[PDB]
Amino acid sequence: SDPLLSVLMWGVNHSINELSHVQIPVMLMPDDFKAYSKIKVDNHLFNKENMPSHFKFKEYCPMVFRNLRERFGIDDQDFQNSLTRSAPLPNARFHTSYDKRYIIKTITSEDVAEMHNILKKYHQYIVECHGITLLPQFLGMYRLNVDGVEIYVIVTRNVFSHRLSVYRKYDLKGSTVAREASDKEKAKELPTLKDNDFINEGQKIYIDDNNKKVFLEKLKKDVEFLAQLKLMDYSLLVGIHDVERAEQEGEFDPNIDVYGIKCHENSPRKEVYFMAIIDILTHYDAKKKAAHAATVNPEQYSKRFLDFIGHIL
Amino acid sequence: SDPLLSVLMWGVNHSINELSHVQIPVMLMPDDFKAYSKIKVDNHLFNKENMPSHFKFKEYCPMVFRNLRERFGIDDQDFQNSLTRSAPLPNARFHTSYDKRYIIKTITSEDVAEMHNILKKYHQYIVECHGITLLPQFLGMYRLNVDGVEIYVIVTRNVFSHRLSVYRKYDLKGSTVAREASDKEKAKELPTLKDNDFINEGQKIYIDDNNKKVFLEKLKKDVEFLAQLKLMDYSLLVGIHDVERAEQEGEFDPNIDVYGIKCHENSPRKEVYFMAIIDILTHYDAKKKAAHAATVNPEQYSKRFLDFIGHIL
Ligand SMILES: Nc1ncnc2c1ncn2[C@@H]1O[C@H](COP(=O)(O)OP(=O)(O)NP(=O)(O)O)[C@@H](O)[C@H]1O
Ligand SMILES: Nc1ncnc2c1ncn2[C@@H]1O[C@H](COP(=O)(O)OP(=O)(O)NP(=O)(O)O)[C@@H](O)[C@H]1O
Ligand SMILES: [Mn+2]
Ligand SMILES: [Mn+2]
Ligand SMILES: [Mn+2]
Ligand SMILES: [Mn+2]
Repeated sequence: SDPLLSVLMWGVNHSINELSHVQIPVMLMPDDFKAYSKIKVDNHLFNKENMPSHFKFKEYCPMVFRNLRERFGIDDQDFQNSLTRSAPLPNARFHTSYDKRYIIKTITSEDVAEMHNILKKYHQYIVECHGITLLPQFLGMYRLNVDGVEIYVIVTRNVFSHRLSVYRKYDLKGSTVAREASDKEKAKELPTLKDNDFINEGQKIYIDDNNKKVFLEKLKKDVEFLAQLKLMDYSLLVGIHDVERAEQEGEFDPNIDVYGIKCHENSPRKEVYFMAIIDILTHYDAKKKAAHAATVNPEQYSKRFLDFIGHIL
Repeated sequence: SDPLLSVLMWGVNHSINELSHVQIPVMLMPDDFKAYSKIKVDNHLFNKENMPSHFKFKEYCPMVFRNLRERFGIDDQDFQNSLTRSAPLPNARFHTSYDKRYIIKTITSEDVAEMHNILKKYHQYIVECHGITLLPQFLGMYRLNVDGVEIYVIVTRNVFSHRLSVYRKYDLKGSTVAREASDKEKAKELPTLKDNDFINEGQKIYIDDNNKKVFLEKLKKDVEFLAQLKLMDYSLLVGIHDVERAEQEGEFDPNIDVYGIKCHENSPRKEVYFMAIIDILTHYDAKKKAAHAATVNPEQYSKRFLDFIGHIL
């Protein structure tokens, strides 16, 4: 029904099948970070029901993202199934894989240029921390062309659980400038609440001391890495699963819901938290271009961010 | 090892997989005979070991050939396996599928234009006779491009058995002009003998009266159809399996070895014959172009052919 979506599914399927025939070495070479594969399909008076008649599909750095998927505990055949067995659902357009494991976000060519710019350092950071990080997990990046329409997509891991539902959702930046959800926003079903809502509504996260220390430790290293790359406008995405409210209408596989953290035993309510960094691809200069056409530097953003999060936990 | 061969395997695999998702109706529409699918692949700094980095694959009239394959008793998944599980072996270049079921012949763009010209009438002839014919069975036609090299291929059914070996092979035209294998030819392992060899060496085909009548009946209708289309230079390909000689170093599946005919009970030797028409795509005018650059019309060729074959049986 959405032809760009069908091209995406077809393309991911194609990409994973091609890779299944490649010998995967333990290491990446420098050219792997400059690599791509392009397919251009032209059907004349054929197969009109399933696909657009004319489309292109490009995959950036196939070997790097295959390496990353395995590092993030993701098997290629599973990834293929999640994205192609049934269509992704809509919810920058966002889609969620049918099994809720992956997020598919539509991005700009500028974002793509920035992903390329950091991809090597990102990969090496992922190696150093053995894949244990709150950073977005970049799993695939593609360019889709359907009859004059060109779009770029990136695939990442869902911060939230593929099983346990989230009834409350926050997007935190820790800005000295006031951030708040608008009144039209709060009227949404699962609204994206922000820094002021959290500060004002006295939201508490009830996790024990060991879980808190571990989390903030990860968070520190991740955010420094981001600062170092002059990246900003990223958030801590926080999801709360209410085990009680879920029974009205509660444990997780930590190898799938990798961001889950159980509340401690004295929590007023049975809760599971899902917390991770999102939206890192805006470079300082790219934010300035959107502030010109339509104090707050990378390092400051970094400090404000860690201050706020250290406070809210 | 042969990059054109790898593209062919990759392309057939791709084509059959795409078709597996198409709804196949009982009928073909006129546009199906003008249809094609094209794929162009560009790999930059990727997948260098398995495929050329730049290639194109085109399939002519995918729906027609899918229809023909089923009419000829061939399942698409089996066809795919036969052509892609292991490489075709060489033997106009000819290859044989690894399981000896199919012949893959390299043809000219002129041949391709002629196949398109007759494809509708051919299909309708195949419908009328319910697939019971000595004509070549056209199963797929493709264009391959690998770095400046463009080639066209047609896939047909092997005349000979996929199991039982052939120790003697004839190529008969029935020309009033003398046809003979040369002395350098007879020195080949499995030589392609011709009209004079057969007449001179008193070769006999020992088949009973019912088998002979049925065969010549089919042959008559097939050759008239060919004459009608002004086609010529085609042969009766005759293969002889010696059951005795085969035991030194004998029955067949008639649903796979569709051209097999057992000898009668009084045959001097246990023999199985494999006989069918081959090489039909030379149009009268196309033969004249190769007679100019480097009596014998279509109807005469037709008469000479049926006279000779009626004589040899
Ligand atoms: N990895 C993820 N898992 C689950 N939900 C996500 C994820 N990424 C984004 N979302 C949801 O999508 C919303 C917007 O994500 P984001 O990537 O910040 O979009 P954006 O268009 O870049 N917004 P902006 O901050 O204006 O640039 C978030 O608040 C989440 O509700
Ligand atoms: N369908 C088939 N099954 C088995 N063997 C075949 C088949 N088609 C061709 N061959 C073999 O390949 C040889 C040449 O086939 P043919 O298609 O006549 O080639 P060609 O290059 O068109 N020859 P020409 O007659 O000079 O145009 C035959 O004599 C057979 O030995
Ligand atoms: Mn954001
Ligand atoms: Mn953003
Ligand atoms: Mn011939
Ligand atoms: Mn020929």
